[PDB]
Parts: sequence; C-alpha cells; structure tokens
Amino acid sequence: DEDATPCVFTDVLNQSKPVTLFLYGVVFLFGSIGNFLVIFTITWRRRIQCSGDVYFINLAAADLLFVCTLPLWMQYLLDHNSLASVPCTLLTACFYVAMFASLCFITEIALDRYYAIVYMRYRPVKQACLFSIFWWIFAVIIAIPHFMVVTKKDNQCMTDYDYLEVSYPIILNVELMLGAFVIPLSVISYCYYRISRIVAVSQSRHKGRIVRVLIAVVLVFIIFWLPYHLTLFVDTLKLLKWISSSCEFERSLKRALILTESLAFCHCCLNPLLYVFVGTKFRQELHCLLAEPRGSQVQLVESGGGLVRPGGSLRLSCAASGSIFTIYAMGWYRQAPGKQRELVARITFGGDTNYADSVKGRFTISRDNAKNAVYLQMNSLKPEDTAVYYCNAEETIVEEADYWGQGTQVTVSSRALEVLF
Amino acid sequence: QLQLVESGGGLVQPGGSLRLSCAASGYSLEYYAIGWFRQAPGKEREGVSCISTSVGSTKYADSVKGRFTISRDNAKNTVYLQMNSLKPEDTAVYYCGADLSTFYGGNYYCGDRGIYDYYGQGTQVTV
Amino acid sequence: LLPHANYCAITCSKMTSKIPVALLIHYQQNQASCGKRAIILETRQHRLFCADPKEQWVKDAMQHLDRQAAALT
Ligand SMILES: CC(C)CCC[C@@H](C)[C@H]1CC[C@H]2[C@@H]3CC=C4C[C@@H](O)CC[C@]4(C)[C@H]3CC[C@]12C
Ligand SMILES: CC(C)CCC[C@@H](C)[C@H]1CC[C@H]2[C@@H]3CC=C4C[C@@H](O)CC[C@]4(C)[C@H]3CC[C@]12C
Ligand SMILES: CCCCCCCC/C=C/CCCCCCCC(=O)OC[C@H](O)CO
Ligand SMILES: CCCCCCCC/C=C/CCCCCCCC(=O)OC[C@H](O)CO
Ligand SMILES: CCCCCCCC/C=C\CCCCCCCC(=O)OC[C@H](O)CO
Ligand SMILES: [Zn+2]
Repeated sequence: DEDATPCVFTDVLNQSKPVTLFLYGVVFLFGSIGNFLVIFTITWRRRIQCSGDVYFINLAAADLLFVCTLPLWMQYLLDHNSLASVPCTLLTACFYVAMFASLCFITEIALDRYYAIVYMRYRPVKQACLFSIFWWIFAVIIAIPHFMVVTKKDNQCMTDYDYLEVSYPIILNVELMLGAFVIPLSVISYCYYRISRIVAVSQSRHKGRIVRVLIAVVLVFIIFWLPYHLTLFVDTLKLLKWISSSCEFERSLKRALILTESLAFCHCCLNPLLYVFVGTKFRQELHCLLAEPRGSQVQLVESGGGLVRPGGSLRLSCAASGSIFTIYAMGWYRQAPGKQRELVARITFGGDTNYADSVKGRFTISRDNAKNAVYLQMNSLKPEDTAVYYCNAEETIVEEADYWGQGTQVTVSSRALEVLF
Repeated sequence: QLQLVESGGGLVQPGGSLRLSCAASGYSLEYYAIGWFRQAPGKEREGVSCISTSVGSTKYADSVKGRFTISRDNAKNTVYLQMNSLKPEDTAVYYCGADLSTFYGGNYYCGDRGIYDYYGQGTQVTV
Repeated sequence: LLPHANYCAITCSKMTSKIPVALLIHYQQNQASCGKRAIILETRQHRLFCADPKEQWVKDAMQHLDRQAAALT
C-alpha cells in the first residue's frame, strides 16, 4: 500500500513560533521609532527642501504602515480565532501595498539620484510629491493579485488555492522573485554603480563616504532579502518537480521560509539608517530637536562685493573652482562683525527658493546648473545689510554643507574714505 | 549701533607729545579694523595709521612712520595713537574710523584706501 | 506574512492510487493545510495517507466511511 504519507510540521511550527513573535516585536519597536524620527526630522520646524526629502518621508510612511500591522499579526499567532475572514484580507492588503511601495520608493531614491548626478536632471519638491502619488497608486494596483486572493479557510487565513489554477503559486513566486528582488536590485545597483564611478574621480571632499554609503544600501538590501527569495527559488524548484523533495526536506524548507521571512522584516528598520540618518545635516538637526599644510579639494571662490550708497544694487557671484557633480543646492549666508551667521538666500538646483523674512522682496537669487554658479542681485540695500556674505554649497547623499567661501564685504552706509599714503 | 568717540587733543608747539584716545561706544571693537586719518584745514583726507584684529598687522603713513605709535586695548574699548615729535604738518583735525576693507579671513587686515563707516566728531591738534 | 511561510501543519506530496473500501476506518477533512484540498485516509493499519478529493473512488469511500463512522446509528 505504501506511498507518500502526509508530512507533519507540528513541531517545526511550535519551535519557530516564539522566534517569529520575538522578531515581530523587535521590528515593531525599532521600525516604528526609526521611521517616526525620519518624518519628525524632515517636517518638524522645517520645510522640505529637496526631492530626496519627499521620497524619504514616503519611504518612512510605507515602513510605518508595515510595522503597524505586526501587533495585529502577533494577536493572530497567539490565537488563530482572533482574526476573522474580512480583516485578514484588508490587513494583508496593507502588507503588500506597504511592501511594494517600500520597494518602489527605494527604487525611486536611486533613480532620483541617478538622473541628478549623471544626467543633471533635478526635481523640484512639487514634482517629487507628484511622483510619490504615482508610485502609491502603482503600488496598490500591482498588489491587487497578491492580497485579494487571501481569505480565511479552515480557521487559517490562507491563499485560497482551490479557487485558483495550479499554475498560480508557481507564477506568483516567479513574479515575486523577479518583481520584488531582481528588478529592484538591478536598478539600484546600476544607478549606484554609475554614480559611484563618477564621484570616485571627481574632486568632492566626501567622494569616499558617498561610495561607502551607496555600497551599504546595496549590501544591506541583499543580506536581508536574498535569503527569503533564495528559499522561494528552491521552494519553486520543489513545486516545479525539478528537484526531489522528501518529508525532511520540506520541513527544513518550511523552517527556512519562516526564519528568513522574519529576517526580511528587519530591512524596514534599517531604511532610516541607510538614507536619512547617514547624512550629517540630519544628524545636526536631530540634535537641535532631541535636546541632547596645503589646500584641500574644492574651494569656493567668491567675487562681486564692494561698497555702495543706500538704495543701490550689487551682484554677488559664487562658483565652484573644482569639478564636483554631487552639489544639489547652494545659498548665501552672512555674518555681521560680532553677530551670528544667518541665512539670507538659498536656492536648490530644482528651482525651489527660500528667502529670509527681512530680505524677501529686495534681493533676488538665481543660479546656473551647468556652471555651478549662483548669483544674488541685492536691490534696495539698507544700512542694516552691512555684513560679510558667505557662499555655501550642499551635497547629495552625504548631506554635507562644509563648502564655504572666503567671504566678501558689503557695506551700505554714508561712509567716508581716506587714502593712506 | 557702534559709534566712535575720540578724546585726544590740545595745543602744543612742534616737539610736544599728545595721546589720541579713541573709545568705542555701543559695541566692543574687538572685531573691527580701526585706523586714524587726519585732514588739515583746506586739504584732502589722508590716513596716518591703522590697526587690525590680527596681532601682527599694523600700518603707518610715509611721513609719520616711526613718529607715531598706535596700539589696541580692550580696557574701555579704546585704541591709542601716541603722537611724538610733532611737526607743523601734523596740524589737522584727526578722526578715528573703522576700516571695512580687505577682510581676507577671520580678521580685517588693514588696507590702502579703506572705507571708513563709524567715525567720531573729530579732535583738533594745533601745532 | 509573505507567501509559503504561513503556519500550516499538514502538507501532501502525492496521492494514493486506490484504497480498498474495507481497509479504511476514518477520513478527516484537513483541519489546516498548505496545498490544495486533501483528505487524510486512516487505514485499519493506523497509517495515514493523502487522497485527492476529486476522484470517483474517493467520493464513494467518503460515503461509506461517514455512514459507518456515525456512532450507534
Ligand atoms: C550575504 C547573504 C547571502 C547572507 C547569507 C544568508 C544565508 C543564511 C542564506 C543565503 C542562502 C540561503 C539558503 C538558500 C537555499 C536554501 C535551501 C533550503 O533547503 C534550506 C534553506 C536554504 C539553505 C537557505 C538558507 C539561508 C541561506 C543559506
Ligand atoms: C544575520 C544572520 C544571523 C542571519 C542568519 C540566518 C539564520 C538565522 C537562518 C536563515 C535560514 C535558517 C536555516 C534554514 C533551514 C534550516 C534547516 C532546518 O532543518 C534547521 C534550521 C535551519 C538550519 C535554519 C536555521 C537558521 C537559518 C540559517
Ligand atoms: C486593517 C485596516 C487598516 C490597518 C491600518 C493600520 C494603521 C495604519 C497606520 C499607518 C501609519 C501612517 C503614518 C503616517 C503616514 C503619513 C506621513 C505624512 O506625514 O504624510 C507624508 C506626506 O503627506 C508626503 O508628502
Ligand atoms: C537593536 C539591534 C542593534 C544592531 C545595531 C546595528 C547598527 C549598525 C548598522 C548597520 C546597518 C547600517 C550601516 C550604515 C552604513 C554606513 C556606512 C558609512 O556611512 O560609513 C561610515 C563612514 O565611512 C564614516 O562616517
Ligand atoms: C511578470 C510580471 C512582472 C512585473 C514587474 C513590474 C516591474 C515594474 C517596473 C516598471 C513599471 C513602472 C513604469 C513607470 C513609468 C513612469 C515613466 C515616468 O514617470 O517618466 C518619468 C520621466 O522619465 C522623468 O524622468
Ligand atoms: Zn468499512
């Protein structure tokens, strides 16, 4: 009579369940905290300045929707009766919408930084918000066939395989393997390879850390997602009858699927450390909110200062002497003798401008991307504007703003001159 | 704001010695390059001395190099120009101004033809 | 929860060719399982076997067992 008998998993599930519940609590703890600090850092007492900030918040929002479902799933593991047939599908919906959106914006980070570095295509804040809407819509419509089929059958929320064809779980794995891993990893790898190959030869004073940051993004993505997709590959090979599979093999593969699944959930906790909190600007900003023998590289040469009577006009000019391709925004700062440094005019390469309250309406800031030049027309000058105007430049990915000029003097008054000879 | 006040004068024949005391009123002048310039009745302006924020920089005129001596002091926010061995050419109304020209970095190096902005009422040195 | 990593206790790899109607004692519909609908046939030998539900010989074996399994009826 003998043939293949049912392969039982009662002990594998009993040993894997405590690990999954533990990791779920860990992912929920750090994932919700880490992604809240991201949104809090880029919104609290500050406007969104670049296109990267838009995608960072949207990335943190997708991770938030994911981690907020884990305490619901924890109640599901502790007792299967707790989840009905209608919240499961809806709760499963938030898993795939948030999962695909997380991968969509991760891909958009590389693309946004790809077109900016090599193709000199900069996106204003207004456009980044529009693309985020498109990605969220695209993430929902592409997840429909992934959660709409999951129902509650035999008191377990499961993929209803009886109402589908036998080819469906094979196609579902192949689509998930290439759609969620191959394609995202190929884009972010090609983009960051092209970017790294350009920055490594530029004269940027952070070219070293820029490459290390971009490599970490790729490495972390692999070391957290590959074990899950590599287990689906050998699971798909099992369903495809390409390899043999005994009962013991299916038990080892089952535990691997459970363990590697909890490993992949940790990746949404690392996204704040991979994009946002790796830049010094976000490090200094978070501190101010949490409440606790030769020249080097590219120097900013300034010119266009001088003296003018009250009501005149001047044109300050600033440009980068070296060849650097990672600057995304520049601005002007000033410091009167004995006073602190204040912002007067900042413009990004996308077009979004930002002026101070006292200056708005008199000075007009403009830039040139092809020459990395920024000009400040200072019309209707007042005696209170007398200070030393410094030029500042900000850098992408590394989020550094340690590019400063020597400082030019601008004096607006009824001065007196005395030639010394 | 910052306004300068000079309080050094008097009437001394050639050979006398006065002290030109320029005090700052409103802002401690640790941060400006302050220099002295004079103007005799009927003549154009001309600078005689200059001192900066940096410790080593100093400037004097061609006809007074060595005869005068300028020095900064944070006591009462006052620089001093000691006039020694006066000449009839020194008969002029001296003014104390702050130079706002040639700021290389950190400190205002004293410069030729430096624009002055905050200067006092003036003192009369009759020789 | 990602696919194939759900908590199912029973998985069937192959179905039985034929079970004689006089050797089975009980069939239990899968309380929980990963794959398609699978009926667990318990023989007189107290050994479990997987069976496909959409079969002519399995359908009648489910009518014979269910009728005789009714205690004292
Ligand atoms: C840098 C990356 C690869 C980190 C390494 C993660 C390790 C733990 C990953 C990489 C390849 C994965 C394996 C791929 C294939 C299978 C065969 C299956 O029958 C048991 C699980 C098993 C054995 C996976 C276990 C986890 C695994 C070994
Ligand atoms: C960052 C590091 C810790 C990740 C390491 C991955 C570890 C935790 C996971 C990934 C795949 C898992 C293995 C995959 C399959 C099996 C076969 C099973 O019969 C025994 C457990 C065992 C051997 C698992 C043990 C733990 C395992 C290796
Ligand atoms: C089962 C029924 C559904 C279950 C639902 C579970 C709870 C969902 C909570 C998600 C957190 C949302 C975090 C906040 C997201 C908004 C972030 C934000 O401020 O907006 C971004 C901005 O608009 C871009 O420009
Ligand atoms: C609660 C569990 C505790 C686990 C704690 C793990 C924290 C380590 C982070 C790993 C991934 C993020 C790595 C960030 C990669 C950045 C590398 C980088 O920027 O290099 C530094 C630079 O060269 C000089 O500043
Ligand atoms: C087997 C099934 C596998 C499924 C795998 C799915 C892979 C999805 C990838 C791309 C689709 C997204 C297309 C989005 C097109 C947007 C074009 C656009 O917005 O243009 C911007 C313009 O180029 C400014 O640079
Ligand atoms: Zn019988």
